[PDB]
Amino acid sequence: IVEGSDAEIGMSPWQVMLFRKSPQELLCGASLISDRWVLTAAHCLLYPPWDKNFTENDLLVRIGKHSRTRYERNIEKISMLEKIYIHPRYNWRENLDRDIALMKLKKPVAFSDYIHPVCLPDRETAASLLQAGYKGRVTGWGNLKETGQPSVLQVVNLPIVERPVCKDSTRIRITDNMFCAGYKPDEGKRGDACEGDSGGPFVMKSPFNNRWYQMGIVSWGEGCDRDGKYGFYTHVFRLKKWIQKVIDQF
Amino acid sequence: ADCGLRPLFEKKSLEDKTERELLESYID
Amino acid sequence: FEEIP
Ligand SMILES: NC(N)c1ccc([C@H]2[C@H]3C(=O)N(Cc4ccc(F)cc4)[C@H](C(F)F)[C@H]3[C@@H]3CCCN32)cc1
Ligand SMILES: [Ca+2]
Ligand code: NA
Repeated sequence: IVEGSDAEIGMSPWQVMLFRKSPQELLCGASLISDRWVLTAAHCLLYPPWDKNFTENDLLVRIGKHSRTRYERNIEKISMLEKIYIHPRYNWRENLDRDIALMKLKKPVAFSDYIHPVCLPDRETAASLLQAGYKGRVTGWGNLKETGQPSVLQVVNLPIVERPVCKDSTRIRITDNMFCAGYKPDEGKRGDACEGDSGGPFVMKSPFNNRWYQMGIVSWGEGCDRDGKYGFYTHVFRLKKWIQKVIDQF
Repeated sequence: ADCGLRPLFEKKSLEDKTERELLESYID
Repeated sequence: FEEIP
């Protein structure tokens, strides 16, 4: 996270670290959506142009963390993967359309002060909250700059951007399954996700019921925190029918 | 049932340091 | 990263 701040303890208890087994390293962010299911970006798991194709046995999920590098004894929980499910129409060839994946954990994780699932939006949630200028929150242990690494989880709040502005910022084809967020050059505030943060959650606190909802997944960008560029996020509600289908089936 | 309600915040009626920024942006 | 048990 570039131009963010340290998270408070228990601020993002749904935050998940995807951790490569060998070499030991941060792969991506993710989120906890139930005792048994974690949500992330498909590109965290499958991106053939860079020869990325993880199997279940290649990574671990670390839940309840604050420190990036420490083993947070008696606090974090380490979980193994039972199965990975990538959206079947994820478009890794072109523009990362439908950049979403689910992971089922081998065993259910116990909730605690530090570990608690985020809500997924329904249609009404999305309509109310996905509006230009409304701010959401992005968290992660990724790089602090485009070109180092944080001691603890970072957070930044960022406004949703008007679709034409998003479309005009990039040569990449934007779809309805994406939204963008970030400050404009003229706004004076800064902030973005970066390498290490992808797959993590973009969340909003509903002012109607005071619950946190995962509205996006950190999907892609061009550089990090560049003027006139915006981060792109997978639109979770637009893909909820697929999420439900997977959870219902498996 | 309790999704999205943080044990160290909403469950105990404490607010984090920047959630008010989010609220203030929810203007419609 | 610190080693994990
Ligand atoms: N908000 C940002 N500034 C930002 C968000 C996410 C990323 C992601 C993805 C990202 O942007 N990728 C490059 C890419 C962008 C657009 C495309 F159409 C195709 C490919 C990678 C591809 F695998 F998806 C991903 C890698 C993995 C580590 C960081 N980075 C970079 C920057
Ligand atoms: Ca364009
Ligand atoms: Na920018």
